[PDB]
Amino acid sequence: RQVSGDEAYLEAAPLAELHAPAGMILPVTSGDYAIPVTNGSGAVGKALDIRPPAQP
Amino acid sequence: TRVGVGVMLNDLF
Amino acid sequence: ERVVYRPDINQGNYLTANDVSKIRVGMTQQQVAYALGTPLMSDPFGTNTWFYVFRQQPGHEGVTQQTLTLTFNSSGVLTNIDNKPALS
Amino acid sequence: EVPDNPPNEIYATAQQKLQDGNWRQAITQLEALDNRYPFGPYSQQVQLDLIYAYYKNADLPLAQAAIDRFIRLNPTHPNIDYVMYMRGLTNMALDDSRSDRDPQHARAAFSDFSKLVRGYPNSQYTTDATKRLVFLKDRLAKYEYSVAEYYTERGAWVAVVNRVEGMLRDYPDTQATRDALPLMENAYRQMQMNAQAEKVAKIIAANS
Amino acid sequence: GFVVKDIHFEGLQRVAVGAALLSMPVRTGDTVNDEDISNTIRALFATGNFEDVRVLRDGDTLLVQVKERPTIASITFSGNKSVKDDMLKQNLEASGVRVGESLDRTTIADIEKGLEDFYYSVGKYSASVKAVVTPLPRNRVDLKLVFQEGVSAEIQQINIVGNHAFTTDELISHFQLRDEVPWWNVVGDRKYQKQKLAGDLETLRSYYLDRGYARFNIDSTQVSLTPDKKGIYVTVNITEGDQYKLSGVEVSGNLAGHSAEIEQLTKIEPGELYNGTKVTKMEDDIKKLLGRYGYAYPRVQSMPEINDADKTVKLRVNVDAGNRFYVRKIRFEGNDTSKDAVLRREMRQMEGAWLGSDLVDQGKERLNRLGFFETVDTDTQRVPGSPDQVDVVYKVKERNTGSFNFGIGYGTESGVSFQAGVQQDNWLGTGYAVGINGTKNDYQTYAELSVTNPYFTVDGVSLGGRLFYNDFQADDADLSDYTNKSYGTDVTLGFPINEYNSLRAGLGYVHNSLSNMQPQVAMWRYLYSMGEHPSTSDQDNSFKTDDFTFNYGWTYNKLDRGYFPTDGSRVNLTGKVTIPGSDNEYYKVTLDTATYVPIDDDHKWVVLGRTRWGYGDGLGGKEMPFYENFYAGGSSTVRGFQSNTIGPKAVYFPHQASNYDPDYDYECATQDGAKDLCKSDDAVGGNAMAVASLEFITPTPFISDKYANSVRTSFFWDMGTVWDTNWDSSQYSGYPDWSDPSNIRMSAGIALQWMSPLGPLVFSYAQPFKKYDGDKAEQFQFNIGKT
Amino acid sequence: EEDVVKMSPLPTVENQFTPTTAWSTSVGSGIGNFYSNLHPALADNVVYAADRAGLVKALNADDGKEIWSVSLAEEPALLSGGVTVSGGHVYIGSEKAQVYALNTSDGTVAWQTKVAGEALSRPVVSDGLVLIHTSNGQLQALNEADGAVKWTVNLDMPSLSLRGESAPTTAFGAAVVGGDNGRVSAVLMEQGQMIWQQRISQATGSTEIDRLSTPVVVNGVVFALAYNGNLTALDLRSGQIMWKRELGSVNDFIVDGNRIYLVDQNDRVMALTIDGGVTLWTQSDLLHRLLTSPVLYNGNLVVGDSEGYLHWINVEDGRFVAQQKVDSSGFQTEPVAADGKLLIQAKDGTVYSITR
Repeated sequence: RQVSGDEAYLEAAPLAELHAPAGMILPVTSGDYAIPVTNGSGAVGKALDIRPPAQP
Repeated sequence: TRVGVGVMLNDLF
Repeated sequence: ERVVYRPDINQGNYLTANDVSKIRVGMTQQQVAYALGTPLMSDPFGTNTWFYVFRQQPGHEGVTQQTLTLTFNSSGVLTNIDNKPALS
Repeated sequence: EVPDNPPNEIYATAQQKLQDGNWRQAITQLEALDNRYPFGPYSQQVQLDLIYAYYKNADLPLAQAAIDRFIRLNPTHPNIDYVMYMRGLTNMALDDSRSDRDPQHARAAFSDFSKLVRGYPNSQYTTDATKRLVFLKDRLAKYEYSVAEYYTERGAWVAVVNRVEGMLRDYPDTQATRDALPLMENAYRQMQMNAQAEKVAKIIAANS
Repeated sequence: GFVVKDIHFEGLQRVAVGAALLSMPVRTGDTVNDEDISNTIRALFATGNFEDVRVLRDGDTLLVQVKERPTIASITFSGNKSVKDDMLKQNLEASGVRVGESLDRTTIADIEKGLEDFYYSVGKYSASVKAVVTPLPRNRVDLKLVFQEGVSAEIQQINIVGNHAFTTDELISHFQLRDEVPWWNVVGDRKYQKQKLAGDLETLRSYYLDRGYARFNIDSTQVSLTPDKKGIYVTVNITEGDQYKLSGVEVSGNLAGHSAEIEQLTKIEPGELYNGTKVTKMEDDIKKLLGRYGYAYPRVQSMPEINDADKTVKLRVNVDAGNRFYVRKIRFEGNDTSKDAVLRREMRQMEGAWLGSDLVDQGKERLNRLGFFETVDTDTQRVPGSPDQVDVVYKVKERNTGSFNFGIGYGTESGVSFQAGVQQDNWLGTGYAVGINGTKNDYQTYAELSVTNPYFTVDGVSLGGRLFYNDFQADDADLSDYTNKSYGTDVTLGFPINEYNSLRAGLGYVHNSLSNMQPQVAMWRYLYSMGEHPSTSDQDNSFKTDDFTFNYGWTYNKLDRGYFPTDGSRVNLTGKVTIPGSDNEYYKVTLDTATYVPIDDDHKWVVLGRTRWGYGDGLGGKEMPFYENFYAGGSSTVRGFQSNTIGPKAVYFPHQASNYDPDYDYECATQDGAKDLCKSDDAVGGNAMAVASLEFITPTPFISDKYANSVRTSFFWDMGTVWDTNWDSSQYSGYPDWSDPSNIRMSAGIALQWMSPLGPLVFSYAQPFKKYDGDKAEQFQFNIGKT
Repeated sequence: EEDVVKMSPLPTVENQFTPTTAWSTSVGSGIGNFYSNLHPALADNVVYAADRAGLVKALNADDGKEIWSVSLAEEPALLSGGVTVSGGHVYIGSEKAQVYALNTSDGTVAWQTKVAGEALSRPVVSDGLVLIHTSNGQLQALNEADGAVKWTVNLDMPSLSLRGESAPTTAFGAAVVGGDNGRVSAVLMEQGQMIWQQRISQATGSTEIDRLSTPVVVNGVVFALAYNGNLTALDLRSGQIMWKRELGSVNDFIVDGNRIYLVDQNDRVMALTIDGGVTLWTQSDLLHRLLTSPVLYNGNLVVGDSEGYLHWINVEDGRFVAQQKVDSSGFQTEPVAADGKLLIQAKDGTVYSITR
């Protein structure tokens, strides 16, 4: 059984760059699975109208 | 195979 | 400990005697690769070091591990080798 | 099993079942209306509604196959930004929110939401899609942690460090990875690699 | 050349102007010759939208023209008698023939002919499947698929030509395919239809090779239809080698300097006949050793050097250790419900280790033997930019694991058995086994609810809980009339020790509610051992017991074959004892032992030795609950005797039950003259039993050689003994000595068993030639797969 | 459950004489549902027939009463290669790849040879040889005296085929045989040496389409037929296709005067011009009534269906003439019109002679 108007994904743990020690470096981040910041005023979950647009 | 019925592929939960 | 059924746990790279005696100091990466095959682990923390862990433990005890550690430099040329046939 | 009504009658009908939320009724009206006029001057709108329904009616295989097709015949289309959001949802709807099953869907879902925000930074569904990507990255990171976990119990101390290293490479900023660092430390210690062990320990000490 | 200005379009319908543009290599403003135009035409076909494209020059413009393939509006069937509409339409979608997509017109006959093979697989060759494609006003089309399935064709002979040492029948004997299967003497003996013959010739090869026919060849296998295409003939023509004795083994190839260990793996005692299966062992033993030392795909081949002079074979074995590889990742695609650990935990190839051709495959057999997946496919991909790194992928399609099951059997000892219950093998894809099973005998109503973890421990130690209910009625089990309404709980560890050995150890609770105890000396001797002093003269009584056990068990199975074992022994040992805090105080030990010892090479003459042992006693001066007694007699124990008839018998008191003595026979009732005690032939069994049989398996000598090996005749000498070890022989001087086991009940007889449609069958006819006082005979007994 | 084509029902025929059974002799259990060739053959007013088990009797052609009594079992014999008699030998092929010759006299074994495969074909006796076309493609020729293998001509065979391997016709010390791949071939009788090999069959698509699995030579033309493929006239010399027609059967045709009489794969009968093969008439009232090979008897055409009915078709128009139930056992094995007598053997081995 499947997600109808769910909102559980909002509680998902945030992302924070791991601070590296001195005399050591963290492995090289593959460009894959990387999210660009977007000045986003759009709603989320149930608050977002996911109905198809129209015109005229 | 036998007298009766083995009705496989019915339920998950 | 009991007398349970464990199914032989092989881990890492395979090393023969006839292959450890074949790398000499001052070879390239690609020369070591062809000599011993791609290593399974490598230090991804700012250091060209290669790990040839030839770990075997079969059924009940007798856990053999040979730890063959190879150090490279900025170039990509073997500088120092480190070989240990056991663990204590 | 619709009779040959006039078309505007069949649209009034289907578009009435949507505010009511009867999807299975709205489909049979649209699903039929599509086969009637597969091309038209306002018969792409028909196809967008027919997708909204399949989703809400949890007809997921029909929603995917309907989106994929739409994009192939109208990738120019203005509302192509919306069709991507829906595809991403569709695949997310084939997922888990406690998630260590085939990520094929979550991974595929992560792609669709990336293609949206890259191509349309100022779209109505961008910021929501972003939050969803964050869920999906943890989800995808959480998959590797579990495989690591099984192999820490099994004692494949190579498979663990390699698996964790790949998490650091692929999903570093994720919270799955913090929890991944001490099984990589442990993994080293077990292969008597105390040098490489201590390395990780001071990456733990250095972060949350 | 030619220069473009605009690009106009004719015949765009479903395909937007945009979708056309994005597939065209030649862009607005480009300079284009009549060669670039061909490559643009060439590309618009490659999109699959269009039936016919042409790109033309109209002055300064480039004009693209298209007739889009028609859109499928309906897929109707009409004819599909053997295949459901939903199963076919699901297969069409799979092959890209779905409603709302376009019709690949040049594939219509392809679609047609592409379904026949489906009907040829099952053997319905007389089949058909045309297609009507009805055009519809706006470039749509109704696809109608008119099926005309045939009579399924049956295999009317399997012939062998060139067989001189072995009757064509004896050979056909071991085939999956049959030219005749019986009924009304019906033997569940496989079907009568035809497909994938490949593999039944492999069993033919082996049968000859395994008997020293080294130069044995299959010349030709032709396959015939009848003109009506309802009968099927199969002929294999063969060349029987002369019999050759093995000389020795020359090993030659990339041995990887391991001749030390192979030169004796190819050491064979000189004189024994060539043996094709001992070869394929040897060959695999090598591949096992080269795998042992890193190598992923060690190849081995054996071409026998034939010498017709002395008639011998020098086996020439080429080796090639090949390369080594490294498993980067083991991935699992398919597990949409089952957890990743659930498939990965069944792996025998370790990830982050050196690749095993075997261990990858072993990992697959171990994966479908779970039954959780419909299909399991491997796939060893070389990792991009690496010579010796690979990814091993397991593609699973998940099966619906939950299933209701219902079975009725019919024996003598049991009567009518009604096995029934629901089972769930993979709870929410966790490996967890939950199940609510129940069984209804003539004497027992049992029903348990299970939960089991098959990997309590990563190494395959199972921890399962049972919660059960059992209402037992002894006068239906041919025993002194009792009633036991038991129910309790049992948590059990199952330790896999060895390929062949396993242990069980568990803690259990049991409630034993006893009632309707018609008095009897031995039964009452137990009762005032518990400090119970009820009435010698009525049937109205009660005894509640609250016990806790420690249960243990060992099972050693090395039977050559599950079904008709021909070699090696089985041994089970299940005991228990009462943990202090219980109402009772006893221990129980039962040991079963079956041994197969074949005398002929073909294994058609097996010698079977069975032995069943039992013993228990009370610890605190108490006695063993009589419901924990051992019995002997019936099919499962000593044949020719009635069920449970062996052992002590009832010595009854005078009494009366609320039966209201009408016109039925009673034992030691007041109504018919209650003296004091009455001896009877009513069995109670004992606390010390020992049975032991010796059964000589043979061929079945009046049935067709083609399927004679399907039914198993045997001759048996059965013997057994039960006794009561606390029977006061003194105080009951007049009554027989039921502490003495010296009285051995022996019997001889003949057995049959095969598989009927009614289920697995087993007939026994035994004359108990040495029976003792009050033993109820039962010469003919049977079961029809009680299960 | 259901066959794809309704066996056309028994034609309702106004009989233009009374077909009577002269006599009948039952011989063993016969062939049954085992699709065999085994027919009877007639030599010197003495009929010879057999059953699959290996019973072979010789009957008087008039009374149908037995003469000699011997069988060929120890375990059955699996006889299949239709009875064929020449000089003073009775030839029969066994599906245990045995070929027997029996003296016409007492009925004892003259010789018995181990051949290459199941001897399914009607033995053909030409020059000093006996042609056995087997089930593994081997076209062998045995010595009429002692029965030795004089040569083998490995024809190659498709994955899947039908059954009854084609009995060869002979002209000018050359045997013309049918292939199971759809190629009619011509070898020499001294050496089995190939001369020509011509494909006669039209292929369809990537399914299971088979060409064959018996030809006739008149005035240096070879006529032959492929199961699915065509009826073709061939140049006896070269084997080059002169004319082809899109008709196929497994039931040997007959060429009389200037017309070709044949029974197509769907049991429909027709007569065609020897010239180019153009259609004279067609009789499709017996469609799918699993008919036997046709025979000419007193200017009439005789055939048999699965339900033991003999039919009489008129050569000049292709309308029915008579009908007669003779054996509810059923018909398969080919008739025999020879010495002004008509024989046939129903599945249970019952050998009828047909008169009036």
